[PDB]
Amino acid sequence: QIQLVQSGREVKNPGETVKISCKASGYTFTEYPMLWVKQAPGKGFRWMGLIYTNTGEPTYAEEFKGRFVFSLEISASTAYLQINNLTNEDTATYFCVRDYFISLDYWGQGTTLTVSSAKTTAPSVYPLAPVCGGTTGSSVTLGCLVKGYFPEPVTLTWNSGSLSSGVHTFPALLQSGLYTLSSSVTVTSNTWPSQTITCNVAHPASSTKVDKKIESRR
Amino acid sequence: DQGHYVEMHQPGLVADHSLLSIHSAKVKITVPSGAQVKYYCKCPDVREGITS
Repeated sequence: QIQLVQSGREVKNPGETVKISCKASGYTFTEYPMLWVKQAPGKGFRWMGLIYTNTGEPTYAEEFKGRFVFSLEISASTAYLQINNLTNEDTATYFCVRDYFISLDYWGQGTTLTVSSAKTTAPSVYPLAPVCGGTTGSSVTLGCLVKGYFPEPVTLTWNSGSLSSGVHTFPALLQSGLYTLSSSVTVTSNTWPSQTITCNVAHPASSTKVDKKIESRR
Repeated sequence: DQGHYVEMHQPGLVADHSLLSIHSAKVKITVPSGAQVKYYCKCPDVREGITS
């Protein structure tokens, strides 16, 4: 019914601008305005303002009057947050939210911004296959290591997303100035290596797409 | 009696601030029976008011 799906997470060096979209589904856009909330890493939840999706007038919280600008692609049921002249202390997650029932009833997924200086490094995608010997159980765990990229984000799927059950994707972590991510997938021992299992990785900032099929070590 | 008749057309609006309650942070208007409540505030919000 109601889905507010947000853009993916960006990386931006200080000074830049970002436009975060919020695409609304399930309600009539026009009778319910949008709340923009900032949940800062430590600090907790904060109201950034509200936009009248009918007239188009924004209210800003005083903390947010200035670099922040709400707007909407009415026509497509999108509300957008734009933060100009990005300050380093704006790294946090921003949620769109529907104001209804004397409060807020639905929250989006969040779009996380990491304001941070750094060039652009494409990831190296490495297959993780089991040890050279044996590996005999009722199931089997394969993996995919996405190493050394910048900036965030990368997306990772298994078999173009048709294999989602039994998957653990591990949050990217910064190490020596670069991000590293990994994912595991577990399937029955009959599936692999009988049927092909492929790691799909995209790094938008570098226009890098890598498809890596997990092959047996021998 | 009909020997004269005076004009008696509509009422204009009337004030009723019993309407303008609070929605726990926002000022909350209501309606009598679906009557026509003509509404906006000094700030910019809904500008006519023909509503529930």
